Amino acid sequence: GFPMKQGVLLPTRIKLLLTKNVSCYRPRRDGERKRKSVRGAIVGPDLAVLALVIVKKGEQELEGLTDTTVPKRLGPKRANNIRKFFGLSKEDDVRDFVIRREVTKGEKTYTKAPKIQRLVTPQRLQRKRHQRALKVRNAQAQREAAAEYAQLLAKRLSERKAEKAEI
Amino acid sequence: ARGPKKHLKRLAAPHHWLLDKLSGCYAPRPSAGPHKLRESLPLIVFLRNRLKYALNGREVKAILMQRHVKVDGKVRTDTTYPAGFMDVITLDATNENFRLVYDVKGRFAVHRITDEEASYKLGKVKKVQLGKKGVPYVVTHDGRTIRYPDPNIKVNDTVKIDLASGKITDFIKFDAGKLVYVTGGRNLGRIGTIVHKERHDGGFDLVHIKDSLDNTFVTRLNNVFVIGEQGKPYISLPKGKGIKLSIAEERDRRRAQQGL
Amino acid sequence: STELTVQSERAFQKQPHIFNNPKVKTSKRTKRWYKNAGLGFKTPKTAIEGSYIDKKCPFTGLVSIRGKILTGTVVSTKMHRTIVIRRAYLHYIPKYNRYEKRHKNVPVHVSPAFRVQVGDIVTVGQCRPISKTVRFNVVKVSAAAAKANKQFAKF
Amino acid sequence: GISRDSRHKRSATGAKRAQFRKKRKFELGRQPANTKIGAKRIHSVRTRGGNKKYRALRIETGNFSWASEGISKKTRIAGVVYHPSNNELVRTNTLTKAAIVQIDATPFRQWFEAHYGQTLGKKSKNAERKWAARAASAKIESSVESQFSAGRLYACISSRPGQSGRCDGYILEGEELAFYLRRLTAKK
Amino acid sequence: PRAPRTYSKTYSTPKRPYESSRLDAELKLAGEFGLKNKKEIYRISFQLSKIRRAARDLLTRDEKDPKRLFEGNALIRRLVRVGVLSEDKKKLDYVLALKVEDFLERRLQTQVYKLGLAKSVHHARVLITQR
RNA sequence: GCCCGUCGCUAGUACCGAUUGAAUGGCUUAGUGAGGCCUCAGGAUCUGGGA
RNA sequence: GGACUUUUACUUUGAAAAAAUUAGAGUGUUCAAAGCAGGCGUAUUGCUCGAAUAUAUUAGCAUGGAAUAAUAGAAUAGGACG
RNA sequence: UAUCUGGUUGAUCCUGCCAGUAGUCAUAUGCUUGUCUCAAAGAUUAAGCCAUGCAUGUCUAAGUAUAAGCAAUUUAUACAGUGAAACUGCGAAUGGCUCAUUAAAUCAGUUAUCGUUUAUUUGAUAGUUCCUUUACUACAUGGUAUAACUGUGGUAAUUCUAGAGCUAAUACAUGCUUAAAAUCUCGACCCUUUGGAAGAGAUGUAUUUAUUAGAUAAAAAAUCAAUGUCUUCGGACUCUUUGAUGAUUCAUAAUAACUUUUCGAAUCGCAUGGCCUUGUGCUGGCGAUGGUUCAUUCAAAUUUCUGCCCUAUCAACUUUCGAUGGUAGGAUAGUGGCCUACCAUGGUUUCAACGGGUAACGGGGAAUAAGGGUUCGAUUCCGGAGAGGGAGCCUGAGAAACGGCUACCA
Ligand SMILES: [Mg+2]
Ligand SMILES: [Mg+2]
Ligand SMILES: [Mg+2]
Ligand SMILES: [Mg+2]
Ligand SMILES: [Mg+2]
Ligand SMILES: [Mg+2]
Ligand SMILES: [Mg+2]
Ligand SMILES: [Mg+2]
Ligand SMILES: [Mg+2]
Ligand SMILES: [Mg+2]
Ligand SMILES: [Mg+2]
Ligand SMILES: [Mg+2]
Ligand SMILES: [Mg+2]
Ligand SMILES: [Mg+2]
Ligand SMILES: [Mg+2]
Ligand SMILES: [Mg+2]
Ligand SMILES: [Mg+2]
Ligand SMILES: [Mg+2]
Ligand SMILES: [Mg+2]
Ligand SMILES: [Mg+2]
Ligand SMILES: [Mg+2]
Ligand SMILES: [Mg+2]
Ligand SMILES: [Mg+2]
Ligand SMILES: [Mg+2]
Ligand SMILES: [Mg+2]
Ligand SMILES: [Mg+2]
Ligand SMILES: [Mg+2]
Ligand SMILES: [Mg+2]
Ligand SMILES: [Mg+2]
Ligand SMILES: [Mg+2]
Ligand SMILES: [Mg+2]
Ligand SMILES: [Mg+2]
Ligand SMILES: [Mg+2]
Ligand SMILES: [Mg+2]
Ligand SMILES: [Mg+2]
Ligand SMILES: [Mg+2]
Repeated sequence: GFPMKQGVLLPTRIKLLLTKNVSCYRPRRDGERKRKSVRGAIVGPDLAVLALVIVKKGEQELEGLTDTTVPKRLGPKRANNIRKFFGLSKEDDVRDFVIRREVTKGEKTYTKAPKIQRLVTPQRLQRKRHQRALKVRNAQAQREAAAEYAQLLAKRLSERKAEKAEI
Repeated sequence: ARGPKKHLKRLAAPHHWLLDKLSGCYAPRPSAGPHKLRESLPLIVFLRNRLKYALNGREVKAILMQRHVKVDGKVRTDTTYPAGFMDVITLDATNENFRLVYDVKGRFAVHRITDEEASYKLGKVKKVQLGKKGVPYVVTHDGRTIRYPDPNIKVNDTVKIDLASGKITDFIKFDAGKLVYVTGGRNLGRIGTIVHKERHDGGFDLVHIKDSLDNTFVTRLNNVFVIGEQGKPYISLPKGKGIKLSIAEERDRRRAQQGL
Repeated sequence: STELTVQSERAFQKQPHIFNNPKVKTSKRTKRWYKNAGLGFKTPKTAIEGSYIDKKCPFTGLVSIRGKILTGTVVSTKMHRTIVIRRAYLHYIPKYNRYEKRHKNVPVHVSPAFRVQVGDIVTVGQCRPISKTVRFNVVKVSAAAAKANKQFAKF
Repeated sequence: GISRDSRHKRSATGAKRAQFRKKRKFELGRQPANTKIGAKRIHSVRTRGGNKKYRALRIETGNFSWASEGISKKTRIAGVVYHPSNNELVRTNTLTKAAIVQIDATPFRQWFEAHYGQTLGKKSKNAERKWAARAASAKIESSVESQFSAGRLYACISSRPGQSGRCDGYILEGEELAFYLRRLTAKK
Repeated sequence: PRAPRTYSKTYSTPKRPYESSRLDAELKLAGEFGLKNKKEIYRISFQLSKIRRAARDLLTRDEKDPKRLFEGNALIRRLVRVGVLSEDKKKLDYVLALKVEDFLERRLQTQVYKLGLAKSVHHARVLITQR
């Protein structure tokens, strides 16, 4: 039951060091790596199973394959992904183009749609308004303290020059 | 050994807390914060071990998570948050205001203060530097940063601080004959004016202190906290005014007050 | 110790960031930086009059003096630009209620601003680690020689 | 890992010291960048506490500054011609601090003639002002002028390429320049 | 990892094991005060010994010395408190005197007998240990 | 009277000693050298010179 | 602030100073080993004393002393003050 | 709390040891054992070996919900309650245990960082992001590729996992923005002077380098090169600005540039209000999470002075293959023979080096009571070291980690 691994070549087994983000291994811990047996990516008669994917359809239909079609389970949830599964422009407004999956309670049939993200809404724009607001306000506010200290120091100088003229 | 320590064995705990020998094993490890470990009083110890308001520590979270208590004005909700010298604890319910200010033995005392004196604190500036873009800043013993302070303000000078806002509203220079609170050593919690300082270049200036009983004593400069003019403190001193009596003197005061 | 040549290494010996512009025709050839280590030690003129380069010199180089200030008597000057002093001291044994003579040898860097001979009492100032063993720097000669010229010939 | 502890290594007496503890990471060392010339290749290395160090290996350009001229230009790095620490660094053109290199000159030419109106070796209104303003100040220096002819200028790498991924220097001037020239030829 | 529960013993045993005289001496005391142990006598003479120690160590410090006055007074005021030390001899060269039966004469055991109420040092015991 | 040593019996301890005797532990020459790390390459694939 | 200063030992007071242990004050855990509590009233709406002190040496730091014991000084004057 | 007694002779006084005597937070063992309270306990020998279970996980109004989950009600046809799984984040570097190694090592008291790194907590801190700069760049907000899930499978076997089909973001990867001002270099034109100019660009922070400022030890002058401000056109310059330390090339700032360009909010929860030229315009409340640099706090790492048990049947030791120092570099968080080149010949020692031993972790301390001492500390607190032995390393702020991985040995 050892799995193959794209591009080992070899038609045998070996024991590779595997990492995050790689076939035939799921790290149990951050930066974990584990040595593991692997089957080559060259088909021998020692395989239990070939995994294959159809690329061209031959002259005849195959029963549980070409004949039957299984729906995709989930639909577009992020804003512009809906806008691209239907091709909409930033005009058409998603909210009514979201998918809608019916379901039944027994005598109460329901309706549940995603939760569109990266959707521009009043709430978001209010926070954008607030950010740019704070930056400037703080900037001006900060400039005033600058000048207020520049004064403390300017009329401290004319205190060492009315003291330097007193004597 | 491998990283930050996060526990505190009750016994290693600082003794001016007055924790008891048994009834556990650990003591609350003071959070990181504005005051150092060995000179702090963590909220848990104040709300419970002093004020007796809470019974458990578990109750202390319940009290705190109601934003009842607030240190120096901000709310604070850290069971172990390091509270310390000069700070202002306030129970919003019960109208109570406190200051953390040292005993004579050297411990923090339960010291009630007015609803108005509780709106400002004192801070010893620990350093003053030039910051980025030419802006000069002072830094106080409780880790406050205050941009643009008075040029006359230099290290060791104490400072009145708003609390409401951030700013400094006054300072006091370290001059001979200025009211001093002692924060450290065995003369911790005594109070007394300043005679003069011993220089010693390349380590540890001494400060010669005399109180209002013509008694003298010395501490390292770093242990000196300026707090006003002879007489005139800029904060209310606790009873006993940090004078320290002999064991004999103390015994008498305690056994002279006796006639029920 | 240094002496002669001054520009005698594979690398060009110079003081860091002490640029001298060749456009500007000057009468002293090399601009030279220095300081006083403080704590009261005069920065001897042979450091300012000097042309040596020693970056481990407390007056002309980038070392700071802080920590222990020690005196001890010089007993080895064979290491180029460093020496070994002996610091004696009695050590108290309780039970016998008497002391015994002890000593240690402290290795310390010595700038070509001083001219140290074996036998000289010297004061040194503590250092940042300067070599594998040296944690001190000769900061003042207390001695002289020990009346050597009063060991001359006959009448 | 390379360890930079002093716990190996005999004590000044010459004593052999028993091993106390295993190697700690915080006293670690790493291997040298041994950075060479040509076509940018830099590998960022993760150092203690966040913090990136940038390992240069192969570099062709670096920022080099004429000091008495007050400017800095970025040139090609021609090669390594003298190294006080080790000759294999010169022979194998390895870039490290203190290495003497040759650079390009034609950025330091393009600027000079455009700022002095003089040209080395061998008609605007305001420029004519400026050019005539300067001079009594254009007088360069013999052994730096003579280098532009060759097309190449001597300059000492003053940064640490194995650290910052920058290979930066200053054109060799006056005393220094004379020094290395004397070395260069009394070994040439 | 908990604080040590501290403890100490409260009695000490005769250097010589079989001194015929000290033995007679001891047995009598027991018989007089209704004791069951020779330990109960050991305990007291041990209390007495340390008291005498501190009394010695004090009386070598100067007259009117701080510690001597503080700790010395304290010592006496404790002794008078239980009625071992006489009001007259209230100055600790007679704490330095003192002796065992002065300590013995003050246990509940004895007082319950001394003023009537039991009419036997033993009945005295039996009564007390029976609530 | 005391008393010294060889010689003889029983038991016990340690010494010397063919076995170039044996065992454990710590360092270590020379030879061989896993593995991670750095580095010169590589390019199953997968996109915009990099992965 | 400038300009310079023969080195030491000893001793004094003092700073810096973990707790628990040790010595030890206060307090009747019913006594005690302990513990650091507890004590007062209006015991219906609180009053209040505590949680001391001492030892902590050898080294290092700081200060007073100038006996005892070392050291260096001016004789080919290459002396000292101006 | 300053005590001794029995034993050599016929008797004697000595010397001197053996025996007695007493305590032991000092272990065992034997006999005996009723009550309260207190409570040490697989250290010693084997840091020998380990069946089995357990000892590390974690969610707020507030990062991610189309569970084909539960609940239904109470307004919600994008979402909204609750919430498995999973993604993301943080933690797993604390704690607990043990005393194997370790003798100038650790450790202690005392120092140093002007020699560094630091998650976090706390306090401050960011108008600068684009471009040959009128026919413009998503900002009313840009990109996919993935778990869980669905379905098809493989092996005796594990916290094994493969091929196929989906789908999120505070994951991944991108990428706009904002006042005025001043200063700098360029400089189209005009005109001769003593000379001046429209307008063109550049200037956040970080990074790397070179250059400059960062005064002060009491006062004054002439001249060369450039070139500042005010004319009462020979001329003057008059007020003239300065932080800290015992000490710096310090803090901070200025110039020329450098960068596979660090950061400069494409984030989330509550409320929903002002305001007219009625655009769903422009505004706007409390606070979460974040974000750079600085500080602070929790730390860390090195580091000065002095102090260890027996040993000479250990006297010389150290540089093979760094031993002691200089120069340069490289490496590191950073000093440093830490490592490498070159060069030199040094460093330690009868005041005991070096070597050996330890049935050696170091301290706080424990036992013994005239005093002086003598013996002990594996073990409740602090420090250190380890995880069967060695080495190596991933992640990370922090490990040379072992209830993490890789390899060898057992
Ligand atoms: Mg969202
Ligand atoms: Mg805590
Ligand atoms: Mg200091
Ligand atoms: Mg030499
Ligand atoms: Mg054999
Ligand atoms: Mg390499
Ligand atoms: Mg003392
Ligand atoms: Mg006490
Ligand atoms: Mg006999
Ligand atoms: Mg006989
Ligand atoms: Mg006879
Ligand atoms: Mg005996
Ligand atoms: Mg064991
Ligand atoms: Mg044990
Ligand atoms: Mg739902
Ligand atoms: Mg631990
Ligand atoms: Mg992709
Ligand atoms: Mg991110
Ligand atoms: Mg000047
Ligand atoms: Mg200054
Ligand atoms: Mg700087
Ligand atoms: Mg509205
Ligand atoms: Mg032997
Ligand atoms: Mg070197
Ligand atoms: Mg040699
Ligand atoms: Mg000896
Ligand atoms: Mg051992
Ligand atoms: Mg121990
Ligand atoms: Mg021991
Ligand atoms: Mg052991
Ligand atoms: Mg470990
Ligand atoms: Mg084991
Ligand atoms: Mg080994
Ligand atoms: Mg390990
Ligand atoms: Mg385990
Ligand atoms: Mg562990």
